[PDB]
Amino acid sequence: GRVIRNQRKGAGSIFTSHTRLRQGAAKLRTLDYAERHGYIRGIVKQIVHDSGRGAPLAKVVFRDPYKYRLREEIFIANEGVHTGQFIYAGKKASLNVGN
Amino acid sequence: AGVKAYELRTKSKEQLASQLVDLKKELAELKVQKLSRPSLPKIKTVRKSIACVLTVINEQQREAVRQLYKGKKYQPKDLRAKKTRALRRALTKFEASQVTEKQRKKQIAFPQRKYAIKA
Amino acid sequence: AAQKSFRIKQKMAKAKKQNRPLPQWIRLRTNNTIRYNAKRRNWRRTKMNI
Amino acid sequence: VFQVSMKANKYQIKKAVKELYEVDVLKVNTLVRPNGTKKAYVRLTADYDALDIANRIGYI
Amino acid sequence: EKAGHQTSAESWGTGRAVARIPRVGGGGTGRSGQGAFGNMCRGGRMFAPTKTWRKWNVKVNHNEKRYATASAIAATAVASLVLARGHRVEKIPEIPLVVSTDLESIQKTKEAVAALKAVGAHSDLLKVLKSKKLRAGKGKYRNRRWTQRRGPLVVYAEDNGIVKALRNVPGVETANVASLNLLQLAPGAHLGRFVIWTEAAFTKLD
Amino acid sequence: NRKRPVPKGATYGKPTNQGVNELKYQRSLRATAEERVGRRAANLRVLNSYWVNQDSTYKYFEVILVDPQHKAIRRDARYNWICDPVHKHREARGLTATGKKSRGINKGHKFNNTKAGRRKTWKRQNTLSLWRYRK
Amino acid sequence: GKGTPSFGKRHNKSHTLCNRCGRRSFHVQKKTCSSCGYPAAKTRSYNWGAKAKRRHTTGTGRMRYLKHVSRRFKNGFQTGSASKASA
RNA sequence: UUGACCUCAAAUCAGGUAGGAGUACCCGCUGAACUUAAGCAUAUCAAUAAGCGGAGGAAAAGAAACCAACCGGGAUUGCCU
RNA sequence: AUAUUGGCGAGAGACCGAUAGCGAACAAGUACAGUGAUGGAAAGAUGAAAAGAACUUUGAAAAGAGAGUGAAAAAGUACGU
RNA sequence: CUCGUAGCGGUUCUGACGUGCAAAUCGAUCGUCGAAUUUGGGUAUAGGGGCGAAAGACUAAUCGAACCAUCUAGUAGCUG
RNA sequence: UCUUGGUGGUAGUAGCAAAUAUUCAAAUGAGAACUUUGAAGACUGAAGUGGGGAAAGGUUCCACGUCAACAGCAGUUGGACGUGGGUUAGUCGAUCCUAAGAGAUGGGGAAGCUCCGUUUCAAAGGCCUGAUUUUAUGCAGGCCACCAUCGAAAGGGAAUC
RNA sequence: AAACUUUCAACAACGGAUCUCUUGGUUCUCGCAUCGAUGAAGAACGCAGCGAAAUGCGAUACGUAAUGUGAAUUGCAGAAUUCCGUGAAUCAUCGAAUCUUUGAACGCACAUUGCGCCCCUUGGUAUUCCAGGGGGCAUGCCUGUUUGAGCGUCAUUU
Ligand SMILES: [Mg+2]
Ligand SMILES: [Mg+2]
Ligand SMILES: [Mg+2]
Ligand SMILES: [Mg+2]
Ligand SMILES: [Mg+2]
Ligand SMILES: [Mg+2]
Ligand SMILES: [Mg+2]
Ligand SMILES: [Mg+2]
Ligand SMILES: [Mg+2]
Ligand SMILES: [Mg+2]
Ligand SMILES: [Mg+2]
Ligand SMILES: [Mg+2]
Ligand SMILES: [Mg+2]
Ligand SMILES: [Mg+2]
Ligand SMILES: [Mg+2]
Ligand SMILES: [Mg+2]
Ligand SMILES: [Mg+2]
Ligand SMILES: [Mg+2]
Ligand SMILES: [Mg+2]
Ligand SMILES: [Mg+2]
Ligand SMILES: [Mg+2]
Ligand SMILES: [Mg+2]
Ligand SMILES: [Mg+2]
Ligand SMILES: [Mg+2]
Ligand SMILES: [Mg+2]
Ligand SMILES: [Mg+2]
Ligand SMILES: [Mg+2]
Ligand SMILES: [Mg+2]
Ligand SMILES: [Mg+2]
Ligand SMILES: [Mg+2]
Ligand SMILES: [Mg+2]
Ligand SMILES: [Mg+2]
Ligand SMILES: [Mg+2]
Ligand SMILES: [Mg+2]
Ligand SMILES: [Mg+2]
Ligand SMILES: [Mg+2]
Ligand SMILES: [Mg+2]
Ligand SMILES: [Mg+2]
Ligand SMILES: [Mg+2]
Ligand SMILES: [Mg+2]
Ligand SMILES: [Mg+2]
Ligand SMILES: [Mg+2]
Ligand SMILES: [Mg+2]
Ligand SMILES: [Mg+2]
Ligand SMILES: [Mg+2]
Ligand SMILES: [Mg+2]
Ligand SMILES: [Mg+2]
Ligand SMILES: [Mg+2]
Ligand SMILES: [Mg+2]
Ligand SMILES: [Mg+2]
Ligand SMILES: [Mg+2]
Ligand SMILES: [Mg+2]
Ligand SMILES: [Mg+2]
Ligand SMILES: [Mg+2]
Ligand SMILES: [Mg+2]
Ligand SMILES: [Mg+2]
Ligand SMILES: [Mg+2]
Ligand SMILES: [Mg+2]
Ligand SMILES: [Mg+2]
Ligand SMILES: [Mg+2]
Ligand SMILES: [Mg+2]
Ligand SMILES: [Mg+2]
Ligand SMILES: [Mg+2]
Ligand SMILES: [Mg+2]
Ligand SMILES: [Mg+2]
Ligand SMILES: [Mg+2]
Ligand SMILES: [Mg+2]
Ligand SMILES: [Mg+2]
Ligand SMILES: [Mg+2]
Ligand SMILES: [Mg+2]
Ligand SMILES: [Mg+2]
Ligand SMILES: [Mg+2]
Ligand SMILES: [Mg+2]
Ligand SMILES: [Mg+2]
Ligand SMILES: [Mg+2]
Ligand SMILES: [Mg+2]
Ligand SMILES: [Mg+2]
Ligand SMILES: [Mg+2]
Ligand SMILES: [Mg+2]
Ligand SMILES: [Mg+2]
Ligand SMILES: [Mg+2]
Ligand SMILES: [Mg+2]
Ligand SMILES: [Mg+2]
Ligand SMILES: [Mg+2]
Ligand SMILES: [Mg+2]
Ligand SMILES: [Mg+2]
Ligand SMILES: [Mg+2]
Ligand SMILES: [Mg+2]
Ligand SMILES: [Mg+2]
Ligand SMILES: [Mg+2]
Ligand SMILES: [Mg+2]
Ligand SMILES: [Mg+2]
Ligand SMILES: [Mg+2]
Ligand SMILES: [Mg+2]
Ligand SMILES: [Mg+2]
Ligand SMILES: [Mg+2]
Ligand SMILES: [Mg+2]
Ligand SMILES: [Mg+2]
Ligand SMILES: [Mg+2]
Ligand SMILES: [Mg+2]
Ligand SMILES: [Mg+2]
Ligand SMILES: [Mg+2]
Ligand SMILES: [Mg+2]
Ligand SMILES: [Mg+2]
Ligand SMILES: [Mg+2]
Ligand SMILES: [Mg+2]
Ligand SMILES: [Mg+2]
Ligand SMILES: [Mg+2]
Ligand SMILES: [Mg+2]
Ligand SMILES: [Mg+2]
Ligand SMILES: [Mg+2]
Ligand SMILES: [Mg+2]
Ligand SMILES: [Mg+2]
Ligand SMILES: [Mg+2]
Ligand SMILES: [Mg+2]
Ligand SMILES: [Mg+2]
Ligand SMILES: [Mg+2]
Ligand SMILES: [Mg+2]
Ligand SMILES: [Mg+2]
Ligand SMILES: [Mg+2]
Ligand SMILES: [Mg+2]
Ligand SMILES: [Mg+2]
Ligand SMILES: [Mg+2]
Ligand SMILES: [Mg+2]
Ligand SMILES: [Mg+2]
Ligand SMILES: [Mg+2]
Ligand SMILES: [Mg+2]
Ligand SMILES: [Mg+2]
Ligand SMILES: [Mg+2]
Ligand SMILES: [Mg+2]
Ligand SMILES: [Mg+2]
Ligand SMILES: [Mg+2]
Ligand SMILES: [Mg+2]
Ligand SMILES: [Mg+2]
Ligand SMILES: [Mg+2]
Ligand SMILES: [Mg+2]
Ligand SMILES: [Mg+2]
Ligand SMILES: [Mg+2]
Ligand SMILES: [Mg+2]
Repeated sequence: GRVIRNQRKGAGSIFTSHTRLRQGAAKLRTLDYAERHGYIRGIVKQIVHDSGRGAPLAKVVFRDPYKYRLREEIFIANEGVHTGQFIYAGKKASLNVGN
Repeated sequence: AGVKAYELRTKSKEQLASQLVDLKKELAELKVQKLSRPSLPKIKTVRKSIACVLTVINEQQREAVRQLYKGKKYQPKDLRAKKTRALRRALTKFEASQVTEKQRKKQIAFPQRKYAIKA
Repeated sequence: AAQKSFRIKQKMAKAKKQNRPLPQWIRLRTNNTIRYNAKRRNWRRTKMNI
Repeated sequence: VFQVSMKANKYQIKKAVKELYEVDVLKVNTLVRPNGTKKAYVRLTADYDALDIANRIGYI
Repeated sequence: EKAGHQTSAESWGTGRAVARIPRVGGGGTGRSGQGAFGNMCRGGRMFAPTKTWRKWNVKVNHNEKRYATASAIAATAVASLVLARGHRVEKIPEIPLVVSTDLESIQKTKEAVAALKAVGAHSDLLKVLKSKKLRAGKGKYRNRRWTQRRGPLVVYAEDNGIVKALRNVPGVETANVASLNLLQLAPGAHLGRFVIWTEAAFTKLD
Repeated sequence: NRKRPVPKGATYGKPTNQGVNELKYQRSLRATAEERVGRRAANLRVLNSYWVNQDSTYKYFEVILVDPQHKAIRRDARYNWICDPVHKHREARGLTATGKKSRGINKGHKFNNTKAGRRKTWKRQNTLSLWRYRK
Repeated sequence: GKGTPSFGKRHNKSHTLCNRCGRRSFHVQKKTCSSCGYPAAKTRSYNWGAKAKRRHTTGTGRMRYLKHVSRRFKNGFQTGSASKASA
């Protein structure tokens, strides 16, 4: 007559994920005009290790199309992607690993 | 022996301030002497004199502000009457005696008569 | 604690100034019933609980 | 050495000493005593003798 | 109705070598661990607490009240009952003692006591104020401090000062013939109060 | 409906009190509407309310409130009764039209529980009335 | 080891002083007063706790303003002063 | 350009108002179980206790979409029945 | 007109009389216990007046023995009985 | 990984003690001792709930449903 | 196995035996196994019975006086009792920052006490002008797309020996 | 025979029953209606010539003013020509004030005596920095004011 261990998991107290050492959410770039109509070039700067994740994470810097600044996107690294490699994102990008 | 408030009401705004400063000097030197004396009951007289001087000064200041705010809407709230919060929420005598013209015509036309059962 | 709050030290000051015996002349007044200090507190006998 | 108000900072102690006794104040150090009152160690400028000022006030 | 029950006492149960009375919990006060809630406990409620809905007044049949009043009036006749009840009336010539209606208009206490002494209530009026005693018991500090005997009942038909004039005289009670309290006529349920009638009172009795 | 709060949908009493889901809330949605508007505008006095519209999730009401401190209300005898302190939060005590409707305050034989308020009626009809000379 | 050795491990505090009632009841992790309910605007008081209501109700403190209201009512909520000087 | 109108905002704008306490009694919501049934589930306890919202010196109710079926009474409330 | 173990002001009693009566007659919601919600005591009485025992002696002292006050010290603050 | 200090436990003596030093200690002997280590402080999870390398363990000497108050003077064909 | 209070016998009894350990003199004192000083003997043996701090305590610190009670013997001594004295900061801490987390607002929920949520579906914002006389500097342009606050006396942090 | 033990009495103890009191409680009746943003209830800290509490008060601090009474208060000390008096008093009454830090608690915050911003003024060679004095700065809602926003929308414009 006691609430069992899998029913206690949804209350989310001691069963939350341990998120201090993670690098951030790995997402694609936002689907904007540049990716919808052409492409955009970013740069792999670091291939780092994400805690709790078996896959390494690429940090890819793109130029902001509308302001003068840099946008750092966090990608899941594909095998063969290296630091300093240009990554192309968009409709007009080519068939290369990492694009 | 102690200042007397009725003799304080006849003084000006500057004489009472100078007497307040003088009394505070007396309190300071008496407080020095209390260290060297086992007892000193004359602390109490100067302390109540300071209280009386400040009371008279505040009476003059508040009556000056009432004469400045005299006979107009929006007196300051410390000079407004403190009765009870419900006693000043309180429809006034005018508002409680407001009567519509229909009810006023009825009240004039048919007031409660005075009568007796004798003849 | 030696690194006190001011509020803690202020209640310490009040407890220190109440830690005194009865003043002797209060036993001499007309119709006195007080014999002693029934709210006397020691550091070794009863904690003042913050 | 003074008992000062619990509301008074070192600026107010220095200003009140400076115009109650007409002295110069090199430094004011302050503690709250264990009986809950404030004590100020007011060091005077070497233009002034604290013994002379204290005998002017009326103690020792 | 909360006396003896301002406690959160529960029984400790058996096994702790104490009787199963409910006991005060907590610690440190002297009261902790002590019995509560029971009639046998110090501090507990009393057995069957008194209520305000006890019967305080008693209904009597009106005709039986009138029966008792009429028999009390008839007992204020012949003097054996008046002597047995108290009432120094051995030197009174005849019972009922009927005085003139001019008594009802006397409005001084001095003239009223002169009239009572003159028609013969002197020894009864002296029996009262020589029977004043401090009351035995705890009643003496429940606003019932002194006890004294009952004096004469002066019964009138109209009041023109006699009530107020005899108000301050100890023992003496006045009464209208329209009422005649049985508590005045047979006090302690002993028949034969000494009664002084006025002529108008005696006539109106019929 | 009103879902009974009761964690995991659980009573813990008799089977007559075990239901959670078809329980109906004795005050109307219009009364809930005026109580929430009275809390939002506590300086005003609720007067009446009326249905304006509804869909499946919500009902929509408009609530008339009167400022008892405005002098256009404090004068003009037809309305300054609302300034009496016995009319603070009429919609919280059931003194609006929907409040008296849900309290059952109506005349006649169909309302024998509720004409003077049924808790007042219950206290009258469950009081033992003893006189000095017992009856 | 649940008794005397474990009592030696009691050197923290669950409750400090309350700014509103001064009771040593401010739970420092909950930021709530156990007895008076602070920082909730309403004061904690329950009808099952009638003795606790008795400890804290109106009359148990100074009544700095309410001790004068009945005198102010008896005189009709006067304004002004009295008139004469002395004997 | 300019001038309204409607709707919506802002301001340490001018004036004002609400909160909290008390809570015996009052108007509501919400709401048990012990208990009784010699078990118990409907029932009962009880439209009660606890919980929550709102008033006043009283509150509420109140001048009939009433009671009736009489030769008819006549707002509401309370007592006797 | 009705209600009212709260508040203010009164008046009463076939009530209780310090283990009773409110928990509390008294510096009582006090002292004290618990982290906390909460729990929660005991404790009235010398004499009409302190007149509360000057003074001598023994003892380091407490104190004793005397003396003395007092109607009473078979009332000496550890005090009516 | 191992022998073994500190530490952290708690095998056996079924030793001492058993109106104790102690409502769980004392002594010897033991397990482990570089990590699923030990620990402070901060923080989160609250009672049919929590938390559990799982013993119905533990949740302030309280646990096969904590503690406090109220309902409640619960009821008892049973005992004094 | 009543309640509260008081009192017995047991009974001058069980006991006051862990942590190696005391002893001689003088002084003080009415009184010294136990106080002070000297002397000797020992122990902790630097993961200390040493020197400091954190939590907690709260004056226990120190001096003077003093022994009715307390220090399960004693006491002239005391963390006891009575009376005072004592805690000094630009540089040490707090204060500030964020952490796991807590939490307002906007808004939605809930009969309601209140719940959710923490940048969300909000019209959420205040900063320099390049340096001065029509300027209490603004009635000038111009920029920032960030979004309460609390949260560490062991983390980060301006500066003293 | 003592001691011892037991019983009884007297005296002395222990203990605090009994009795007798009672500025308390309880119950009934009667009358009245008055808390708070003009800051309440409640809390903390302080305040007296010698006070720990109770009671009272708030840096004007067992109180100030005002009024009535008319000579106290006191346990000591002090002051008491002020005492046929605008005048003692821990007096009564109470209409004027003060009312620390708080608290619904209101610039923000609070396990901090923590950090701001605005106005006036003062000091430091200062519109900007530092300091002191005084006054402000919460939220929701109503009426109004002013400034606005929306091609929501109407007239008017070479
Ligand atoms: Mg569970
Ligand atoms: Mg569970
Ligand atoms: Mg599972
Ligand atoms: Mg997470
Ligand atoms: Mg008011
Ligand atoms: Mg502090
Ligand atoms: Mg200790
Ligand atoms: Mg300092
Ligand atoms: Mg036994
Ligand atoms: Mg008992
Ligand atoms: Mg009792
Ligand atoms: Mg009792
Ligand atoms: Mg009859
Ligand atoms: Mg006469
Ligand atoms: Mg007698
Ligand atoms: Mg008698
Ligand atoms: Mg009697
Ligand atoms: Mg008697
Ligand atoms: Mg008797
Ligand atoms: Mg009586
Ligand atoms: Mg009497
Ligand atoms: Mg009497
Ligand atoms: Mg059922
Ligand atoms: Mg259901
Ligand atoms: Mg009305
Ligand atoms: Mg209506
Ligand atoms: Mg309803
Ligand atoms: Mg019915
Ligand atoms: Mg109803
Ligand atoms: Mg009712
Ligand atoms: Mg009935
Ligand atoms: Mg009757
Ligand atoms: Mg009947
Ligand atoms: Mg243990
Ligand atoms: Mg345990
Ligand atoms: Mg904690
Ligand atoms: Mg507490
Ligand atoms: Mg509490
Ligand atoms: Mg509150
Ligand atoms: Mg309480
Ligand atoms: Mg309390
Ligand atoms: Mg404004
Ligand atoms: Mg309210
Ligand atoms: Mg009620
Ligand atoms: Mg109702
Ligand atoms: Mg029952
Ligand atoms: Mg039944
Ligand atoms: Mg049954
Ligand atoms: Mg049965
Ligand atoms: Mg059956
Ligand atoms: Mg059963
Ligand atoms: Mg029912
Ligand atoms: Mg009922
Ligand atoms: Mg209820
Ligand atoms: Mg509820
Ligand atoms: Mg009211
Ligand atoms: Mg009425
Ligand atoms: Mg009405
Ligand atoms: Mg109505
Ligand atoms: Mg109609
Ligand atoms: Mg009919
Ligand atoms: Mg009718
Ligand atoms: Mg009836
Ligand atoms: Mg009938
Ligand atoms: Mg009586
Ligand atoms: Mg007795
Ligand atoms: Mg008692
Ligand atoms: Mg008692
Ligand atoms: Mg008491
Ligand atoms: Mg505990
Ligand atoms: Mg505690
Ligand atoms: Mg303890
Ligand atoms: Mg006695
Ligand atoms: Mg005598
Ligand atoms: Mg002798
Ligand atoms: Mg003699
Ligand atoms: Mg005698
Ligand atoms: Mg003699
Ligand atoms: Mg003698
Ligand atoms: Mg005697
Ligand atoms: Mg290993
Ligand atoms: Mg090994
Ligand atoms: Mg072992
Ligand atoms: Mg063993
Ligand atoms: Mg080993
Ligand atoms: Mg092993
Ligand atoms: Mg191993
Ligand atoms: Mg190893
Ligand atoms: Mg290894
Ligand atoms: Mg913590
Ligand atoms: Mg938890
Ligand atoms: Mg449950
Ligand atoms: Mg277990
Ligand atoms: Mg429990
Ligand atoms: Mg029962
Ligand atoms: Mg029994
Ligand atoms: Mg027995
Ligand atoms: Mg006992
Ligand atoms: Mg004994
Ligand atoms: Mg012996
Ligand atoms: Mg022996
Ligand atoms: Mg032994
Ligand atoms: Mg040894
Ligand atoms: Mg010697
Ligand atoms: Mg020896
Ligand atoms: Mg030697
Ligand atoms: Mg060695
Ligand atoms: Mg020392
Ligand atoms: Mg000594
Ligand atoms: Mg000893
Ligand atoms: Mg000794
Ligand atoms: Mg010694
Ligand atoms: Mg010492
Ligand atoms: Mg000392
Ligand atoms: Mg000292
Ligand atoms: Mg530093
Ligand atoms: Mg922060
Ligand atoms: Mg929240
Ligand atoms: Mg919503
Ligand atoms: Mg906080
Ligand atoms: Mg911070
Ligand atoms: Mg830090
Ligand atoms: Mg770090
Ligand atoms: Mg640090
Ligand atoms: Mg820093
Ligand atoms: Mg009563
Ligand atoms: Mg205030
Ligand atoms: Mg207040
Ligand atoms: Mg308090
Ligand atoms: Mg004072
Ligand atoms: Mg005092
Ligand atoms: Mg004053
Ligand atoms: Mg006076
Ligand atoms: Mg007075
Ligand atoms: Mg002031
Ligand atoms: Mg005040
Ligand atoms: Mg802050
Ligand atoms: Mg902080
Ligand atoms: Mg508006």
